[PDB]
Parts: sequence; C-alpha cells; structure tokens
Amino acid sequence: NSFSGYLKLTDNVYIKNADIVEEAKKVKPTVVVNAANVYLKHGGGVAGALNKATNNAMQVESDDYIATNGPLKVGGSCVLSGHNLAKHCLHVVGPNVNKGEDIQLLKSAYENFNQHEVLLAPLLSAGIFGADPIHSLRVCVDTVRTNVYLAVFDKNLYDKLVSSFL
Ligand SMILES: O=C(O)C1=C(c2ccc3nccnc3c2)CCC1
Repeated sequence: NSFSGYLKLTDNVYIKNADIVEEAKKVKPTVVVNAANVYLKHGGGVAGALNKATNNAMQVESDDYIATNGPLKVGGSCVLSGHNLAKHCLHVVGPNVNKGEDIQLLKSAYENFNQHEVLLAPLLSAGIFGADPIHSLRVCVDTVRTNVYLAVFDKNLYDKLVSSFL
C-alpha cells in the first residue's frame, strides 16, 4: 500500500490525479475497487481498463462467479482475485441514475468499502453511470470509515473536486 502524492481530504479519505491502473501496478494494494455492473461485464470505463490490465483474466473469473452465484444487486459487492493489480478486487455496483436507478443506493454501494481496512478506488457512479462526481465524493466522505485512496484520471475533474472540498 505505497501510496504516494495523495492529498488528505479527511482523516480517512485521500485523493490523487492518477490512472487507477498505474496506481495499482505501482502500489500493489491489498484491495482495488472496480466500478462494476450487476453482471460483472467489464466493457468500458474503469472496469474495462482494470480488466484489460489483467489481459482478460478478471473477465474469465467474473463470468465463472456469475454462473455459480448469480448477478449482484445495485448497491452490492463481491470479492474476487486482484490478479496482477492487487491481492483482491472488490467489485461494487453503484446506481446507474441515467437508467432510473435510485441515488439513495450510492450510500449502500460505498458501505461495502467498510469491510476493508485500506482500499484504492475510483469515485462510484461517475462517468457512464451519470451521477455528479462531486456529489459522489460527498457520499464517500460521509459513508466510508476505513482508509480510502481515490484515483481520479481527468485533471479537470480532480481540480473541481479539490476546489469544492478544501
Ligand atoms: O477518474 C475516474 O474514475 C473516471 C473515469 C475513468 C477513469 C479511468 C479510465 N481509464 C480508461 C478509460 N476510461 C476511464 C474512465 C470515468 C468517470 C470518472
């Protein structure tokens, strides 16, 4: 968990402008969080980038998980291998508010982080899921109590989050 160059936002939330894939390779954290969908189909965004970095090993494992256990629910999670990126990958489903999924489930999604002492993660429900990323950072800060290191790819978004917060 050799996190470097993070800005401390609260006693347990840290933020950096970085590619989460590169952070996972440099740090080899105990847990990397995936911004997943209920069928664990890692087609784009952060999910597609993490899967690509494992050379599809994450997708083959995810398919076997779904055949045995069924899909997750919105607001839920499962722990699978982190492959070459981490000891574990915590797959978490935030609501896709553009498909009518309730924004109240974004608190349930962040609650899954509390089963892990330290996590490297993206903001949930940002990008294609449609939630406002600054609102997602506020829910993370209010809900997560363990130590979370957030990676934000886009520098324009990172500066907006740091300005709104501090
Ligand atoms: O900074 C982020 O967590 C966000 C996104 C991201 C991040 C890394 C990605 N890497 C490759 C392709 N697409 C990506 C999208 C999309 C929404 C916010």
